[PDB]
Amino acid sequence: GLFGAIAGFIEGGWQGMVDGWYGYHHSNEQGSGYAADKESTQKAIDGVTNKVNSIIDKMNTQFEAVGREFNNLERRIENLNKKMEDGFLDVWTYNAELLVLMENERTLDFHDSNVKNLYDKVRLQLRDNAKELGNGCFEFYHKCDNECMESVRNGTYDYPQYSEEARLKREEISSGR
Amino acid sequence: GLFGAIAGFIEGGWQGMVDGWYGYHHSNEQGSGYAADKESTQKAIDGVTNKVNSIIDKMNTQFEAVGREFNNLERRIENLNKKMEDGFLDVWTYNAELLVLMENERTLDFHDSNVKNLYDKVRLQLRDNAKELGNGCFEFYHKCDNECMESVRNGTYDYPQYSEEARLKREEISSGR
Amino acid sequence: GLFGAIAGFIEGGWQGMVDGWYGYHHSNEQGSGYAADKESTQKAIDGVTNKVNSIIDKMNTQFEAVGREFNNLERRIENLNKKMEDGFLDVWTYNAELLVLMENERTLDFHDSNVKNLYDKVRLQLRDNAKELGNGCFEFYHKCDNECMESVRNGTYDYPQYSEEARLKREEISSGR
Amino acid sequence: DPGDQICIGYHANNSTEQVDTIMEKNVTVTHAQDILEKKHNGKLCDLDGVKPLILRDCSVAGWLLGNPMCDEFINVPEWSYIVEKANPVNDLCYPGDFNDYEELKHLLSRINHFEKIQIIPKSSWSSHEASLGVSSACPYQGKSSFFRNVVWLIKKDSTYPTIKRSYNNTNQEDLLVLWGIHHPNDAAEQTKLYQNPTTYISVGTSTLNQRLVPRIATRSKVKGLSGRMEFFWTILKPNDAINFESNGNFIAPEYAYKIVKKGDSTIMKSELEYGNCNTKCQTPMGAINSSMPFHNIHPLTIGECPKYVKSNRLVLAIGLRNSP
Amino acid sequence: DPGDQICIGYHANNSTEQVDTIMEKNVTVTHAQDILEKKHNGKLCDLDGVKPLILRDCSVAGWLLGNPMCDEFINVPEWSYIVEKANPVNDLCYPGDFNDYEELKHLLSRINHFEKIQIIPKSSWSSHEASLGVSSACPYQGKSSFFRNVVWLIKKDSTYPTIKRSYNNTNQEDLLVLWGIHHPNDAAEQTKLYQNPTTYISVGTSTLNQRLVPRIATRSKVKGLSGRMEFFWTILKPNDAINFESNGNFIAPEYAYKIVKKGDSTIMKSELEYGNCNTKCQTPMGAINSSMPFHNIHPLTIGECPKYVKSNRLVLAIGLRNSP
Amino acid sequence: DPGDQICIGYHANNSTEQVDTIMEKNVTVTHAQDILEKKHNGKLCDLDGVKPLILRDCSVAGWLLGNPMCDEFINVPEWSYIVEKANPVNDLCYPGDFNDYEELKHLLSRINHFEKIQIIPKSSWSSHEASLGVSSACPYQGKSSFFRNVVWLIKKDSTYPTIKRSYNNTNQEDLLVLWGIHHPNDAAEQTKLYQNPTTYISVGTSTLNQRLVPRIATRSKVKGLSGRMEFFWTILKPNDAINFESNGNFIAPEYAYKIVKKGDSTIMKSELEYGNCNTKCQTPMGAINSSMPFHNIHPLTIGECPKYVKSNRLVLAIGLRNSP
Ligand SMILES: *[C@@H]1O[C@H](CO)[C@@H](O[C@@H]2O[C@H](CO)[C@@H](O[C@@H]3O[C@H](CO)[C@@H](O)[C@H](O)[C@@H]3O)[C@H](O)[C@H]2NC(C)=O)[C@H](O)[C@H]1NC(C)=O
Ligand SMILES: *[C@@H]1O[C@H](CO)[C@@H](O[C@@H]2O[C@H](CO)[C@@H](O[C@@H]3O[C@H](CO)[C@@H](O)[C@H](O)[C@@H]3O)[C@H](O)[C@H]2NC(C)=O)[C@H](O)[C@H]1NC(C)=O
Ligand SMILES: *[C@@H]1O[C@H](CO)[C@@H](O[C@@H]2O[C@H](CO)[C@@H](O[C@@H]3O[C@H](CO)[C@@H](O)[C@H](O)[C@@H]3O)[C@H](O)[C@H]2NC(C)=O)[C@H](O)[C@H]1NC(C)=O
Ligand SMILES: *[C@@H]1O[C@H](CO)[C@@H](O[C@@H]2O[C@H](CO)[C@@H](O)[C@H](O)[C@H]2NC(C)=O)[C@H](O)[C@H]1NC(C)=O
Ligand SMILES: *[C@@H]1O[C@H](CO)[C@@H](O[C@@H]2O[C@H](CO)[C@@H](O)[C@H](O)[C@H]2NC(C)=O)[C@H](O)[C@H]1NC(C)=O
Ligand SMILES: *[C@@H]1O[C@H](CO)[C@@H](O[C@@H]2O[C@H](CO)[C@@H](O)[C@H](O)[C@H]2NC(C)=O)[C@H](O)[C@H]1NC(C)=O
Repeated sequence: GLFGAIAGFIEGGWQGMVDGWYGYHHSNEQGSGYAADKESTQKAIDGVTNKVNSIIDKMNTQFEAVGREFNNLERRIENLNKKMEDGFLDVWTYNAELLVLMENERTLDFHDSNVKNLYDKVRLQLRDNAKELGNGCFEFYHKCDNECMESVRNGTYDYPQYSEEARLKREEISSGR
Repeated sequence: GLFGAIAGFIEGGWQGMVDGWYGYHHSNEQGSGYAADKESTQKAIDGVTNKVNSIIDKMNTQFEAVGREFNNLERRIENLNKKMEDGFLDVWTYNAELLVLMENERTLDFHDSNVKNLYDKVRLQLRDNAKELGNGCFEFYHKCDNECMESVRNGTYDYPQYSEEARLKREEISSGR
Repeated sequence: GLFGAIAGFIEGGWQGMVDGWYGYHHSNEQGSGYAADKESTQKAIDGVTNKVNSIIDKMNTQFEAVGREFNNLERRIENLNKKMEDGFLDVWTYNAELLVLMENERTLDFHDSNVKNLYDKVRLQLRDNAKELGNGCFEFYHKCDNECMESVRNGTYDYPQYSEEARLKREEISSGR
Repeated sequence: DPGDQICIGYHANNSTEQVDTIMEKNVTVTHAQDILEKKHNGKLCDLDGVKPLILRDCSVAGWLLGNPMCDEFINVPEWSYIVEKANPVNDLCYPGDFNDYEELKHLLSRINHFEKIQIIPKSSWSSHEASLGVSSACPYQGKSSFFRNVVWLIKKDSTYPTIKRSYNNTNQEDLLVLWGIHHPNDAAEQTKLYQNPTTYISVGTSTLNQRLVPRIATRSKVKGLSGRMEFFWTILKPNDAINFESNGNFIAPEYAYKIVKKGDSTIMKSELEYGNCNTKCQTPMGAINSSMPFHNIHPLTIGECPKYVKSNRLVLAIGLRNSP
Repeated sequence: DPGDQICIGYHANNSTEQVDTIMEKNVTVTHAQDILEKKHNGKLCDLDGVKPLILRDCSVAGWLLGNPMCDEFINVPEWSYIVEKANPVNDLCYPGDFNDYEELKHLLSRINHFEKIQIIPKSSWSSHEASLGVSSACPYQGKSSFFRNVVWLIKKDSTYPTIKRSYNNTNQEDLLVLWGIHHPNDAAEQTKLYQNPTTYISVGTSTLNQRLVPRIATRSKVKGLSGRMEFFWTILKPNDAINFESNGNFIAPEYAYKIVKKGDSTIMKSELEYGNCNTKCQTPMGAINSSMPFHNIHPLTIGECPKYVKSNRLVLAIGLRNSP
Repeated sequence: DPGDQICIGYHANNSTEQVDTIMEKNVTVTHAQDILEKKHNGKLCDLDGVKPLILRDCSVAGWLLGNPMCDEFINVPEWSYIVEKANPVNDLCYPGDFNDYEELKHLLSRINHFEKIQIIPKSSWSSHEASLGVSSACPYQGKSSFFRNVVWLIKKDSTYPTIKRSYNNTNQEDLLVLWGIHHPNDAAEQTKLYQNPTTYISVGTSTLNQRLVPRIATRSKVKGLSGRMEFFWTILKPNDAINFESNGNFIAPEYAYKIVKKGDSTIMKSELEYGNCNTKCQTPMGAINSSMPFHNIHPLTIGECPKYVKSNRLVLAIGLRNSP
């Protein structure tokens, strides 16, 4: 898509996250698992539900065809009557089909924008305490338990706290050993 | 928004930037202050004024209702007449309401994209001479006075010039002291 | 544009890339040259040709005027008749022009999105094995020949393979002689 | 040795729902929503409580004037909508014309109920022959007859004394009233049936002022007949009175219709018959029972219904794109 | 110790204007732009310079035929647009019909000034009675009267000799000409007013070829009268001639109208009256003074006007999203 | 030291094609695509194989009745569409009227070929004068003459015996039949031409039931004449017969028209002449030869045509933004 996340640097989605659209995959000493972001998932749902209501609702009023009968010497206005009711149905069909096509695109690039924006919320929390792998994953330069991963999820993560352990682990890879 | 800057990694807008939409907040040894980016602010005004005018202009000519009167045994065409004028009035209300709605969204994600594209014009000037804090601010690894900040604002900033002092300040913080 | 790539951090396009919309320009020991990215160029062609066809195809049927004649004491319906045929022609003109304006923008920000996404697929392949100049070009920390550049283009680029040669060149520049 | 990790990713599943977009057709996604209703029940139903008026093979003309073969609709109950075939068989059994007929059909769309009333008793035609007004083009069941709500008067003995008849609408609702005139084939027939050779029909209201004259002509046979009948109608306002006067060729009322209930209604053209069902949305093709905002059945619907479009497919994308 | 710093941020203020978007409602922003005009002045104004013809309790029919209760409009100045009530009280004071009346109302919407001229002088009726043409249905002020621009001719002594009257339009502009026929209640009344029992009115133009015949019928009383009046009209082209011939029941012309200025105009239906003001955009509900490109007052406007829409709200977002 | 490099860039070229966008006008791009066709050839051409019916100085009316000056169109071959000038000079040479004329022109827009057939021989009028019905208003070439398809019957010796003539449509296609009545100026001329003073024309069908009566009046001179002609028409269904009875003032048929091929067609208003070309898309301004999806020539097109819109410019952006 437009933002290069979905089917981008994150090739593939996680069959295993059955409790949200977007989320996390932690991996420490205690083990690993899936965890959905509570806040960003909800932000898109309200947006999609408002769009779905916005589209139905704008088609509130639309031409409603009516029966009219004409005799054998009212041929002209019989024809005027027909091309008019036809005309409006063509307009409102076109107005509808086109709106979905257009809001279908914007919907997909909304989700795309949402993944890429979750990736950057984390990247700009950790910075140099972790190394960017390029596949959408982060490898920490420090030790991080389950209450530490949680601090990243809900946005609690403390940078100066681990920055010393990370800056010493960075130097070890500088030496070679 | 779509671009993750406004109400994003930049929490809050600055009550104090009263001469532009987008801008800078420097803080060196001489003191601090506000300075608005003129080119991006001007780039958006022209974009919004062309949008407003495109909208008013597209609805220049639009169906105009006219009074027509029909008698008592002209009930058929009287009704044809009504549904027609109603019909077009309905179309043109929908065209108007929907256009504001769709282009209202695209206006907000334009301001968003403009801030984030301004953030990255700065990010790719400094590189490793400064540390990205993650809140939308940069902390320099060298000393930058007011004529240097200006070089950043208008894009004059010289990298090879400060890269020496910077790479030595980087060495000072890697070791620890 | 919206994504800050075309006429952004990549100021100017390459007059010399005559076999694609997007591409690369390598420069090693063997020399330099142009190479167009063929699948992303092909993927945008498919999107734009589908867009052109979506627009022509939505206008399949659209109001078609019909000739109708009236006498001197049929002035009312004659007038009714003009306002309607005029009415619909004004709607379909409004719709045609408005769709071209709107999808023209979404096209230009598509090409923009395609460059910024191509720049970052390379960026997240290389990481710290090359140094980001910020002008849209990368300066390698290792030696890369023509069979190596090709590995970056088609996405074959191996990070652990060159990471030894690179991490030693990072350190040579930390010392600075 | 692997250092600790965190990854950000997105949902996917086993969905094969496909949407379309401006640049791309048939894009498979996580969740989709159809908004187009495509099914109806092929039947004509009640509309909430109320049964539709289904003329079988009758036309609106046949009903109201009282075509003999149309006896099914002699005193119909309150309706929700009328259904009429494309080319009804039992129309004007005696060949001729119904004046401003379409303008009358139009009035019917805001009428839900008539109440048939007698305004001039068939018994009262004391000096004319009420009972000879009968034609082979108007068969009951072999017995030749005539329209039932109107009466074809003929000369008594050898004379046709001048008619003066009137009715004052003392009801509080409006009255639909009908009558007609007979066009002979020649002078010879004119005097055989009515005696007076030069004749007229006058009708007066607070708003009508009509004077019809028979129109002799040599015409092709229709249903074996060369003569023609031409029928007329008017709405008689409360407290207003209608006065007939004639002298020959007069097809006089017996019954007229009081408009007793008005409201939304339509005359629906359809070949269907009664569906013994019930809806909140009806169509000349079948009823619709749906939550969908859109349908593509038929543009002419009545009741609480989805909006019509001609599209074959309308599906919105709700979730995100499903893995390549 | 803080190393030197630089930050990138955006504008905010104290604005609580709200806009809407497909995905989000009531979003508070920095700057907004309203484009819908919602206010009018509840008054009928002049249009640029010009004062509208406001028929008060008069109809177009009353004015042009010259209903006595309509004397206010005996010689009107040039108008920009006509204002007529929904159910004018002073229409055709003596009950009847105005032929092709709507089509006449149509021509008026592109007519801005008339000039009344006499084409057959009331004094000229030497062998008929011009001054007995007066009805109780047509009261001036207690004194019973008649329409002013036309003349209800009646027999003199015991006779009504054949009328042959003609006018040649030697003006350069088109002439609106009006006339009429009277339909009596019975042969007795007919011969009392006009002597001759079998009568006509013939009217000749290069395009007209008309022969009207009075239509006796027994009718309900309207305003105490059972007889009726039926009026007719034509345009007489420059250098063409109109020629009348009659023999009874003729309601003859005296005054006609020269079409002297054509242009933009309309017949506006409204209950309002003259507001003694002035604008450049007028509505049947009040005048508009606005810069907005859109309004929602009423779809039928005249003059340099905003485009009509039905919205309650149309606001564009201009600035950026304002802080939570 | 230059380390090895790789750069990301985009296409640019020598194209100065400009597009427009909601926020920016005249944006120069790599590739653009015009979708609006603006050129036509200013000629009236054949439409695929088939040549249009181009009435030069005749109207539909002049052609069908056979105005003597219209002899060019006496036996037209099959056509693709009819072209008529805005105010044709050779219409009804003898002044009067064509009844329901527009509704007739409406039918022509779906007729592609007629076949004139003789249904009442001019020679058959044995007891009337067929050859005197001639007017100075109907000039052939200085010889005064008359319409060719109808015959102006006149009294022979001193009498005009009652006409009874009929034609049975034994074709499998519909017949367009024309006839008419003449309105003299005074009682004198009536008895001079037709002897009998009180007259009629009766016309009979399975659906027609008409009795016309000549209408004497004093009228302005048109082409030096004060008399009038009023023509009528009907569609005579296969295996139906039409019947005439008349007595004076009868303008009888000789030839009628069998509708022999129907299809798409139109009557196009245009001042043009035959263009001696050929296309698949024709416009009253000229023919269109284009692959473009849109044109702005003229809204009234016949044939395989682009869709009309009112724009001066429609161009889509294909490439990407071109270098400053
Ligand atoms: C048709 O029958 C109706 C129903 O009775 C008649 O309506 C009534 O007409 C009488 C006159 O015959 C009216 O009497 C009048 O009463 C009013 C006061 O209500 C007064 O202003 C008069 O001095 C007169 O005495 C009566 O009001 C009226 N009824 C209604 C309900 O309006 C009518 O006579 C018949 N119509 C015809 C054309 O014969
Ligand atoms: C109504 O009165 C007008 C008054 O002008 C009359 O119009 C005039 O009619 C005369 C003939 O009676 C026309 O004169 C002629 O000129 C033509 C050439 O244009 C020539 O061929 C003749 O020999 C004759 O000299 C004159 O044109 C015309 N006036 C105008 C201004 O056109 C007319 O007689 C009356 N109209 C009717 C319908 O009776
Ligand atoms: C005008 O000419 C047509 C064509 O020649 C004639 O129509 C034909 O009329 C005869 C009667 O004279 C029909 O014969 C009849 O057939 C019916 C069954 O259809 C049968 O039941 C009767 O006993 C009778 O013998 C014949 O079918 C009919 N032909 C067609 C093609 O309809 C007739 O002379 C004229 N028609 C009119 C309406 O004046
Ligand atoms: C969209 O997907 C469907 C998948 O079937 C295709 O649409 C059509 O449906 C038939 C099967 O019912 C397919 O075999 C054809 O490809 C289509 N029919 C016709 C007549 O074209 C189609 O493949 C897809 N659409 C596009 C544009 O690729
Ligand atoms: C949008 O904000 C407005 C402003 O409060 C709300 O719309 C209504 O506004 C009226 C006053 O004009 C108040 O009665 C309520 O605030 C609203 N009425 C109703 C019936 O809701 C509304 O709360 C907001 N709309 C949404 C969808 O949040
Ligand atoms: C679009 O580009 C053209 C380039 O000339 C301009 O279009 C207009 O046309 C005339 C002559 O063709 C030019 O001299 C003017 O500049 C334009 N006329 C008007 C009345 O503006 C135009 O400059 C460009 N469009 C815009 C909006 O600047």
